[PDB]
Amino acid sequence: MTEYKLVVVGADGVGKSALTIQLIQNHFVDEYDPTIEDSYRKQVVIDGETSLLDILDTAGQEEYSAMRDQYMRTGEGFLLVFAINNTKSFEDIHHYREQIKRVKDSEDVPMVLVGNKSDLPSRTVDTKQAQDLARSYGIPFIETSAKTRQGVDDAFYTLVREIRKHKE
Amino acid sequence: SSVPTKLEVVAATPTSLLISWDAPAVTVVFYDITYGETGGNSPVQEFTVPGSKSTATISGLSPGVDYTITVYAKYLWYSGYSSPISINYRT
Ligand SMILES: Nc1nc2c(ncn2[C@@H]2O[C@H](COP(=O)(O)OP(=O)(O)O)[C@@H](O)[C@H]2O)c(=O)[nH]1
Ligand SMILES: [Mg+2]
Ligand code: NA
Repeated sequence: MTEYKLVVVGADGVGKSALTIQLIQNHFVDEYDPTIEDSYRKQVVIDGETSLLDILDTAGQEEYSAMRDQYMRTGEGFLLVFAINNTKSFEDIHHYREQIKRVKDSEDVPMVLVGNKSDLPSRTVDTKQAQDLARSYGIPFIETSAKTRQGVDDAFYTLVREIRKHKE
Repeated sequence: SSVPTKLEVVAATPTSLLISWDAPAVTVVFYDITYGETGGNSPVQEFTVPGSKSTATISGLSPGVDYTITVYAKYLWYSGYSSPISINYRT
């Protein structure tokens, strides 16, 4: 059963933890308690393939270690998350794409642009802007809300499909 | 070290500065650079630099003015920012 190492990055408070909890959270006992802080495992079925998702969250600074810094760049695919009511968070997305590519020394890194908090009335970033940016990167753009669960699954599953397309 | 160190003006014109610092060990997605009159009468100006650089150009300053320049590192894999390092420079 294929594993997929997924990393969730973006500015403070855009909802990176919220989207991950909403994707994992159910009404069972949490099937895994990973001992690596801010990691999350969950099995799913995407397009038929029964897959295990190891999801690394952006950790708090109390979790810093040189090894964690190394481990995070081995992620196979990255969610670039911004909040649609937070302009700076969208304006800094390009830094995330640029530097992830740099630290992985790779020209094709599976990536999905994620615009979150789409339930909020205080929009400051236009859907068209995010679509245009995602186009220029040749990556998908998914609009999400961790509050209403809209697009949460589509975001992570699209990232898995992109990892697949990468490995052919 | 988790904080950028050794912030300095490397080169200057009467109205612009080329600043340099040393990167921290923690991986940086971008540096946040702010600059303003040391007094503080006016709001600070701010821009971002890619995490792979440790220099930047500040242009459009006023000559003979005391400026406070401040650098923050935004960690790539961790929430929040480094502590700031700052310097004063008089154009
Ligand atoms: N209305 C709304 N609030 C959200 C959404 N996602 C996160 N939040 C709230 O935004 C705040 C910060 O979210 P958090 O997941 O900690 O952001 P993180 O720092 O990126 O991990 C919390 O109060 C969340 O409850 C969303 O999609 N809609
Ligand atoms: Mg978080
Ligand atoms: Na430097």
